[PDB]
Amino acid sequence: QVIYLNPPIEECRYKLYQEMFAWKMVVLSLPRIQSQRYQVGVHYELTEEEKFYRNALTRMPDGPVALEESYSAVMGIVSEVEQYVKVWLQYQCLWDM
Amino acid sequence: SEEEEGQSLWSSILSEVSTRARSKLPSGKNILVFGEDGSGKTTLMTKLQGAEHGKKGRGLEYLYLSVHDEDRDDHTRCNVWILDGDLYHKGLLKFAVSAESLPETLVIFVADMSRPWTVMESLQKWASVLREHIDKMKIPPEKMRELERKFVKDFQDYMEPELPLGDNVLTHNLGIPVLVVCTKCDAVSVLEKEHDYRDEHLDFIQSHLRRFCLQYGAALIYTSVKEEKNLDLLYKYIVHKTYGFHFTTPALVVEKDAVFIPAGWDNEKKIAILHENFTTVKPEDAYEDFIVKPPVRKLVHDKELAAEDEQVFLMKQQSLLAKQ
Repeated sequence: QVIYLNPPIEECRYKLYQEMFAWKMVVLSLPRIQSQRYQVGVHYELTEEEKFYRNALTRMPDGPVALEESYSAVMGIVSEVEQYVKVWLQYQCLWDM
Repeated sequence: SEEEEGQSLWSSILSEVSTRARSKLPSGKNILVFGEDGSGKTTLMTKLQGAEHGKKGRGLEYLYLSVHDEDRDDHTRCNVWILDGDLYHKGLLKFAVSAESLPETLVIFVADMSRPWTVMESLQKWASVLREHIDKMKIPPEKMRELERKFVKDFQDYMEPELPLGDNVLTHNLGIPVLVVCTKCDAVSVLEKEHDYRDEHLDFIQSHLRRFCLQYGAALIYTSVKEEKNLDLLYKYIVHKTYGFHFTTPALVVEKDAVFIPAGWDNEKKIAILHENFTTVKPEDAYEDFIVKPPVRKLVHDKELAAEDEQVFLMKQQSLLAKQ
């Protein structure tokens, strides 16, 4: 007697954000070419730059434009889904009136 | 039109009938945990959620804390919107936390033991970032004042778990609850031995963190991922703050590993009595009074191996051959 949701609309948002994070991390995960790796002397742990292009988002060629576009797209998709979900959830009055 | 008003009236009658499901949770209890990078805050919040992940790239994070309200035998999902440590990525808090949910939000602040005084400084920096983010929102100032007043009343409402205003109690009077989590508590022996953070120095740092909490008008909670210091208790406190769960935890300030004092468990004088334990370090000792950070790893800088230009050495050798 209750219009359930599997998973939550928060679930849909979290899945979408994870997908966007994976799509960005695909490019961002390219390992940095350790030029000094030919040199030796310090066996330090790899930092973010050692692991991949960590500062790539900072060094992007359009400022915060790409990140802003991605966050805006996520917000738009979530808003459309939430509006549809609210419209669907309005029918519970048709069962409990 | 009038039919729209009638359908909305039917929706209002549905909302009235929803008393059979009303007050299960305020949907939209979104808590933002800002701060500074490198603390592994994603690991802490993931441990809080009961799940496990570390693949939090740069940018926002959107973990869904599933509140288990067994008191009402219901459930809710809490939007844990966590931001990275890139101040160059500061233009992102507008996407998750907004003015509509500004009353419905709770801030946090993480801590790391390695540069804890600097972690206090970075905490202050990120809190200032949050202050600017709230400032640019620019709503009705009367509503913000009323929210601040309600928050101040709640601060006064902290009865003991068995009046006059403070000097700088909520000097950062933002008006929404703040709870700084002192993470990286598993490195206490590391601070004591390797970092040589003295016991008096550690107590001074704790007192300074409490002073910062009171300046923000907030509370502190010491915790670590491995040590499991009041993690479920932290979840209980978070539910009690936002979702309004029945708080029952009593204040515990004797130990330092999991010192999680909410508001009202210590005023300025009680903290000063705790700060009276600081003998060697001054009661007004700065953050740098026990901070250490050697410049290790000797990052490159190989003397810039290069030789003279062709024309420059040509002129020098021309003068030499004029001599020779």
